[PDB]
Amino acid sequence: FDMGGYFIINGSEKVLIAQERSAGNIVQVFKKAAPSPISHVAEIRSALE
Amino acid sequence: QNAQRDAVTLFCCLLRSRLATRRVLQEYRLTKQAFDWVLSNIEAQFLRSVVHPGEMVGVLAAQSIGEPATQMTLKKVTSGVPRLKEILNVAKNMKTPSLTVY
Amino acid sequence: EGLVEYIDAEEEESILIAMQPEDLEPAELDVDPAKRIRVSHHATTFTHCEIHPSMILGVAASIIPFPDHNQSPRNTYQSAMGKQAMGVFLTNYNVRMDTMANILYYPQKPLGTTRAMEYLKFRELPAGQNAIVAIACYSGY
Amino acid sequence: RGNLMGKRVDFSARTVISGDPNLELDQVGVPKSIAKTLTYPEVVTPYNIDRLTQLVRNGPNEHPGAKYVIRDSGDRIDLRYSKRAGDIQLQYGWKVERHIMDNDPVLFNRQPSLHKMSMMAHRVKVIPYSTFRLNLSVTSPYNADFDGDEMNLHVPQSEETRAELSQLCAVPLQIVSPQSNKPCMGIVQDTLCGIRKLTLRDTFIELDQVLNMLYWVPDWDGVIPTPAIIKPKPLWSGKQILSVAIPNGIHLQRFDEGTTLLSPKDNGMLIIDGQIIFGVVEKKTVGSSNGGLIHVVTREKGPQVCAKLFGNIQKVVNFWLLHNGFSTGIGDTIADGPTMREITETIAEAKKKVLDVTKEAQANLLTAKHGMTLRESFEDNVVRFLNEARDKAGRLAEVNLKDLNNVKQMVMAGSKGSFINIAQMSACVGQQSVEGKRIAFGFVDRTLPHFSKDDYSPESKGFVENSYLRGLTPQEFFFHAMGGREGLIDTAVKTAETGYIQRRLVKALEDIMVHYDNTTRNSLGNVIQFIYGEDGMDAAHIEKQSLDTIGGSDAAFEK
Amino acid sequence: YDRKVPSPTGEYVKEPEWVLETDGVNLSEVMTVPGIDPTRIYTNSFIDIMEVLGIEAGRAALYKEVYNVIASDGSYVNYRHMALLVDVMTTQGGLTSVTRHGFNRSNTGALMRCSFEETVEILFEAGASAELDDCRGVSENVILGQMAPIGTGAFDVMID
Amino acid sequence: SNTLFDDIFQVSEVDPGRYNKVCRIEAASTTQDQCKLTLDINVELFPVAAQDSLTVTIASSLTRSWRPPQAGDRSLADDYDYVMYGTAYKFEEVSKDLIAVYYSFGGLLMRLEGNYRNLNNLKQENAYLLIRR
Amino acid sequence: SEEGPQVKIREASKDNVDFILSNVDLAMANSLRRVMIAEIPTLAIDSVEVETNTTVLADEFIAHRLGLIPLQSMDIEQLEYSRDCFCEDHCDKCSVVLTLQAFGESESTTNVYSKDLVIVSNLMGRNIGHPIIQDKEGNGVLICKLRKGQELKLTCVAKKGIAKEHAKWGPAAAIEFEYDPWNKLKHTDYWYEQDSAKEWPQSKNCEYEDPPNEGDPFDYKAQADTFYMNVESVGSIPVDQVVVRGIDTLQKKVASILLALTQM
Amino acid sequence: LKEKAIPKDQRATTPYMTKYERARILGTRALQISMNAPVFVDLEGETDPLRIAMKELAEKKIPLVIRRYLPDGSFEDWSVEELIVD
Amino acid sequence: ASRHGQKGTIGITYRREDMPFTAEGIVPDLIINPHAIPSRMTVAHLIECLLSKVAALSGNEGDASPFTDITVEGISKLLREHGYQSRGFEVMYNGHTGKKLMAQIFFGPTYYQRLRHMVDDKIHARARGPMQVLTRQPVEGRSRDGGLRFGEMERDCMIAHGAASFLKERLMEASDAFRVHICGICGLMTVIAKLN
Amino acid sequence: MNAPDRFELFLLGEGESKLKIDPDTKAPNAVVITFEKEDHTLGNLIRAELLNDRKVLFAAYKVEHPFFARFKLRIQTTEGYDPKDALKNACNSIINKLGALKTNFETEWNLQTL
Amino acid sequence: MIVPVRCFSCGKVVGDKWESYLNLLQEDELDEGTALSRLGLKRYCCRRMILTHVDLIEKFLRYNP
Amino acid sequence: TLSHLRRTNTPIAKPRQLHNTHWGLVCPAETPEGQACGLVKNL
RNA sequence: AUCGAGAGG
Ligand SMILES: [Mg+2]
Ligand SMILES: [Zn+2]
Ligand SMILES: [Zn+2]
Ligand SMILES: [Zn+2]
Repeated sequence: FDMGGYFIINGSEKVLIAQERSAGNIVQVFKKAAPSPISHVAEIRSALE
Repeated sequence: QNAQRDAVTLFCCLLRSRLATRRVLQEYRLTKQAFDWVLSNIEAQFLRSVVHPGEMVGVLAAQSIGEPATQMTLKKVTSGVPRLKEILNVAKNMKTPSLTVY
Repeated sequence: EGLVEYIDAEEEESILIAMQPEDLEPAELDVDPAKRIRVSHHATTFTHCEIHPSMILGVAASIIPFPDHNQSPRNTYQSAMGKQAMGVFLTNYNVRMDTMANILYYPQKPLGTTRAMEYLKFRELPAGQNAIVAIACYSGY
Repeated sequence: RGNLMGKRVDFSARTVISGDPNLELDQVGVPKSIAKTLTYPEVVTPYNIDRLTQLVRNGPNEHPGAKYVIRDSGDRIDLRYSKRAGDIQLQYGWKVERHIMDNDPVLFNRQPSLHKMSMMAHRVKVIPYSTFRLNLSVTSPYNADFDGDEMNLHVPQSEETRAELSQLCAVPLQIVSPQSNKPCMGIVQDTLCGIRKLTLRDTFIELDQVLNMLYWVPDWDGVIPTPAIIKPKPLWSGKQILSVAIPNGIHLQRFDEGTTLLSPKDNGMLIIDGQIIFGVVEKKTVGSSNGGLIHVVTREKGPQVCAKLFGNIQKVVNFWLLHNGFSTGIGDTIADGPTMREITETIAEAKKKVLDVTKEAQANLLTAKHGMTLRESFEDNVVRFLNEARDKAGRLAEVNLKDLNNVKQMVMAGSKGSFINIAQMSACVGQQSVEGKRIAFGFVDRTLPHFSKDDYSPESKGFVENSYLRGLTPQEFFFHAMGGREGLIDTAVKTAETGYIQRRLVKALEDIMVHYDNTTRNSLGNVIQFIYGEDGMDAAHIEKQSLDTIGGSDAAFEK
Repeated sequence: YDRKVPSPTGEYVKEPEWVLETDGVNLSEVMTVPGIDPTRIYTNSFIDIMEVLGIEAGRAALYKEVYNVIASDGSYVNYRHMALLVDVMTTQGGLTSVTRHGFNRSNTGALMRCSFEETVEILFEAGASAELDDCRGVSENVILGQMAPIGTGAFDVMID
Repeated sequence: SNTLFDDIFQVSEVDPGRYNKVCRIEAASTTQDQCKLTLDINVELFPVAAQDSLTVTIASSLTRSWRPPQAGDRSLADDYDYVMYGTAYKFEEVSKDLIAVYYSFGGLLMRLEGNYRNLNNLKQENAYLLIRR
Repeated sequence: SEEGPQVKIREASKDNVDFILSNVDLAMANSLRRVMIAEIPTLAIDSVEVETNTTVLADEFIAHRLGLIPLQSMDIEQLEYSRDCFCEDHCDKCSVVLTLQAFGESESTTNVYSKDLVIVSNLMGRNIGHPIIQDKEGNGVLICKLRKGQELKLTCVAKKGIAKEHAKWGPAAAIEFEYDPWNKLKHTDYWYEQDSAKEWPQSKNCEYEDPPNEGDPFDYKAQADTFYMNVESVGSIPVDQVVVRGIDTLQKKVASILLALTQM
Repeated sequence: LKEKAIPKDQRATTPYMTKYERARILGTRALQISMNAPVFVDLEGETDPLRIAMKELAEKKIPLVIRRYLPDGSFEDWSVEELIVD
Repeated sequence: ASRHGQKGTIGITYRREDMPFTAEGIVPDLIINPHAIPSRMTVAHLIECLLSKVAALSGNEGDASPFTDITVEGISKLLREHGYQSRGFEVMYNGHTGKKLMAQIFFGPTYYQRLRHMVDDKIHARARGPMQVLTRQPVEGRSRDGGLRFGEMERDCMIAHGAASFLKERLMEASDAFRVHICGICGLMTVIAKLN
Repeated sequence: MNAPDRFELFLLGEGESKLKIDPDTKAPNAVVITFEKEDHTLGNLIRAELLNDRKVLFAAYKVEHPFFARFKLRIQTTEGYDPKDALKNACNSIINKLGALKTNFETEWNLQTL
Repeated sequence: MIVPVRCFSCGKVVGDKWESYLNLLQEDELDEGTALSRLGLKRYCCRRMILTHVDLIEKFLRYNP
Repeated sequence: TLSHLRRTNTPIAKPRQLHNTHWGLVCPAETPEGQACGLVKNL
């Protein structure tokens, strides 16, 4: 019934937790706040596979 | 003696309005025996109700506002804990300033 | 053979999914009043159908019986308590020498089972007993 | 902040709690293992040496015993294993670290420590299992529950320190709280649900149950009360037997709705000279209400008579309920077939009222009212239409519930339940809401990818037509799960915010003490109030009472 | 606002009046405007009321906002507890805050001030300014382990 | 020590209310068309029905522990077939020369209105009810 | 037949008797089912000494299972409580010693039943200590299971006790007990949707009592005197001897109060 | 500053004894009782050092006096014989 | 706990004779309070007692799957086919007196779980014991025979009571009280104290 | 780790008398009897028989805590009737019904053929 | 991990019934509810003792040591 | 053990709320409470 | 001891 998917380090079973992040190489527009000198921002975070 | 007269002033309005002469005799037909007893319970129950010196009340006051706030949860004004955090912080840029004019 | 597709969250913005495959059935009264109220879909430009709507849940909330009749934080509260329940975590518990292990003497498969339990092997490795429960008021304990 | 303003302490204990109906209010059920561990230094005197010498002889491994012995030289004699732990001969001026015993004063604690009424003193009652036991009617100031909570126990080590718990921090002294100027403790749970069933006009008690019910009151005059029925059979009223627990000299007048002195529905309450006259006892009478029976007896008789009053109501009502019984089950969530028809057609005509308004805004026939947009007037008129329809279904459900419906009986007693719990379980759970609005358009112009774009219908924006008895549809599940998550985050976020608020409050006002000239000052001596509360009163023994001179016509004032 | 007001008979009656509620605040120009009652005007922004209408009017406006967030939830607190808090925010010159820049910058000794926030930074300037502590604070005696002048220690005990 | 009231009444309306073994009663004094009563009555014991006409008595005797009847040595005060014990709590002056009595028999209630018991009933704890067929 | 309580037996078997108890008050027939559960004594295992155990179970797991086995105890009155006898730990006047040893010789799975328990101590001619077997295949209760190469060897002491101390010493299973099937004394308030009569089911004992006439009012002073019981036994004590010892232990228990009054 | 006493005729503090000076009076007495001190009341079968002082107080035999302080530093001494209890 | 967020510890253990019972002699393994039902709105717990009851009698499995056409009305028909009352109620008798319970009790099998929190792995008491090295305060944890913490939230609770003399003893005589010699000129603990 | 041994439910120990008898205060012919190592099987059977004695005024029992197997029994009697004789007659009156019940069942079981 | 001796609730033994129940299912080709009725188990407290039981003992025997 | 193997962490404008996109990819109910509620999600 | 992770109300 053991499903696997885990490691063994020094006899202790260990799991890698999935890590959630925002994707790179996407294009998003943000309304800046009311006391901001600029009105808007288009952003991209450029990543490389 | 002025501060003493100021402090009991609301209570005496309750006293005279209920220990009034038509009221004592027609509404609840007291005898002289019962009336003199009521004058002695009231003087005791009041003098027992006086606060005791040494009572730390600011901690009592702070806890007495603190606990009902922990049970607070939810017509478009800042209510509850953000308003309560607005009030206590002397927040200048409060989220819903309003003006009730008459 | 092109009978099933993999859809992520982005591609699912351009599709229309049914629920039961009975929604794809053409229909043109006498109903069970005790049965719940499903609206007729009134939309028919379907591209996909859900496999089963009960597959939106994880492995812990799939243990829960009748979670559609439950206020939804209770399903959350239960889903963290099923990881505290005691049972047979592995059939080789006697061989393994873990730091802590708790095993039920006489585990029982539940009398009320999710249909997703069979893929979770709960009826093969259960973690509770079917206790005879009386909801009663009796001495006040 | 962590080693001076608060630190870890000796003579402390903590374990899981549960409740005991056969415990008094000021008592705490201390386990024997905790009692054998906790000591109190007792100096030997002629009044105590005959008990203490037997205690030392009884040894640390059973109760009651001692653990150490301190001579005038000041060297501890360990009784766990010494040569002379059996032949000791006590000298005056010596200390015996004896066990915590019955009716010792201990401080009982529950965390978080918001109230003064969360760190109250108790009487020790050494009991033989693993849990901490306490009375049922002390949960509310502690905010305790027997779901897995632990509570801390605290032992004093000086004679005036023991006097400090019993004469200030004791449970009966804290029955009326300065916060809210009202009692914090009242009859709860099965005592409350049974005291309504017992006090019905139709509830009559036979002689055999009566005699057991009289002896169950711990203080008792031995006077069998005269039965309220004589000739066909000597029956008793449930009001007649309950009034034995109410001490004589108590008056309680209260009127609700149509409180004729005929009282056709047995509303209100009239208690005269420790005897009840008319009225079903429920939460208003015997709860923690202002002007309640607990508020009376704590003033009229005293604290110790009110603390003893809790058990005598508990021991009688629990016994009557033990032999009567109570339950719930699904059957008290089922309403009538015709009532289900009236609910499922009520929601349908609410589905028509939203469609017709939506088509009205679709054709731009809108009276642009001032201050809000065209969309904002649409959203308010659909949210309000759907909250009206959920309530109209629940009020349609509460009416169909008969007098024997157990959820209704818990609502009537005030033990557990509210209107909305009847409505969501049996009528319609209602309309879900994230961030205050309706269900948002998380997908592009839709809520779920099973709906067409631009669909502002009730079922597309989180309205749950079905009930918990009926069963939510899978879209209705996810919108409900969306709504409940906000409440889980709100519970999780408000808790850390409110703890920082209360700490800033206490750390600002911590030296505020009524001085001996009654002027509220601080550590520096600066005046804050000249009279505390501007009248110089303690907040307990202050009750609301109408000023009769204000209000009313000038004509009726004069007459 | 269906306000209750005395009838000419003397009894109280409900008198519905039209009331304007705004979405912004400037006190000093709105209250000097014809058509309104400038004796009844009310701002939820109590800090503005402090500088238009005196500090004593800010205190009673501060209490009315605190009382409303409790009464919004349905709870009750006695007057003396809120008004105690409301007085301490007010009993100085202006509005003194319950945050680290507010009461903890007062003249309240030193060691009590270091028990709340900016623990080490307060004790630094206290040694540089050569502060002297009265040691009448609760927190100073809690730290020192002495019996603080609380209710039991307010007085002294003496032989006859 | 003796009888304190005697009359015969005819019933008008019997009302169960929310209860299942008690009924509120509404009846007028027969051969005395100016006095009426209102009383709460156990109906599983004495099933008072509509169009009945029944006698009513109030005694003052015939504190101390209620001992059960040992035998016939303990003799009744009643050829009657329904008896309660109660307590006066108020006396309402309806008008000048018109009075009302208020009785609770452990929550079972009674209101009695007329003006010839002015010499009889009093603000005393003691009260008995007696009703004959 | 005799003055007082009267019994008419409806049905009987080796395994259960169905009977009617009549002209008895209520608290008696209650106090009879209470002693029939847990104050008449039996013999069961109360100490297990283990030698080897290569099985997949734990020793306390099988030791708990061993005590739950029904052993014969018809002649238990000749056997004395071990705390009352003067032996050092256990003798033949106060105890019974069983033994159990098995080996997985077969490649097939080898079971262990309660017939494999072998008595060792001197029985001294009383019907005592035989494991109860009502299984129609001769085997007993299935205690353990063995693999090829696994063995388990232990000795068990069986003592005297009551189910008040542990439920293994329980000679009975379930005491069916219903009085007044028609609800004529109004001892309970039925819960209903429309008709309490159509909702709730007619009990089987409704046949043995008269149907009430709706015109006649509530009998206000009748009490309950006629109770319907079905006592089921495990097999350690035969069914007739459950109630008879239940009667007798109730008799024996009152007399201890009576002789304690004499000592006062 | 230099002897900040108060004459007994001019005393505005409460004639009644506060609970906070009762519990210290009852406590300090039960302390010195527990370390073996004489007792000024016929103890009708009572051994508890607190219960002695509670019965010692209803007969007003405790020879102690509360030095009630004022915020300027002045004080008013009140003997337990003067102080009322309720 | 059950499978529906309903937690709860054990208040008391009752033997089977003290326990209430049905007319077939069936005894509850477990007794829970009805007051923990309406505020929590765990209706599926209540439907579990129905479907499991029919499951044990019929010898079938209970299809408690979500999003099915399984109704409380459809379950209850099957229960009345088995001679029990459709809403799960059963007449119960008191175990003490033997008198019938006036209320009929919702009775059935229900899946219940055993959680890792057991009292005997939680009981902790401490008179005197080991101290920490630097702070000279009691150590942390039952597993090291430690002390409970009298936090500032709990000190805040002691000022409201005015228990001034308890609060000193529990801040000093009950942990890390200590004595140092100081000088009258330099007001610091820089004096040297040769004691004997 | 704290549960008392299960034999304490029915084994007297350390000089615990089976019966303790104490006179009732503010009462006449009234006495209370702390029974020991006993439960509802014996207490509800004595009290139900005391009510059948016409010269018995009051009879009631209670368990002050279900942790412990003990109960208290209070009897009030007619004057000139020692309450111990009311208990003694009723204790003896129980056994007559039981002995007749045992004889009646045995007659019926011997008549039964299975 | 194996058949309990008796039902928890009532105390009627059930351990003698396990091997027979499986032959009523397998060999006699019977459904479950009639199998539990053939074994003399008529109370549902008894009846859930055998129906809901998972015989994990057969998986423990597969490990060789 | 199955639940521990399919669990995501979200280290840190409304991240905790059950978003509409989570349908069929993330369990709506199963998530921890209090400290980091909603950030920890189960597949 | 420190630093972590998980967990309970
Ligand atoms: Mg909890
Ligand atoms: Zn022997
Ligand atoms: Zn120096
Ligand atoms: Zn069973």
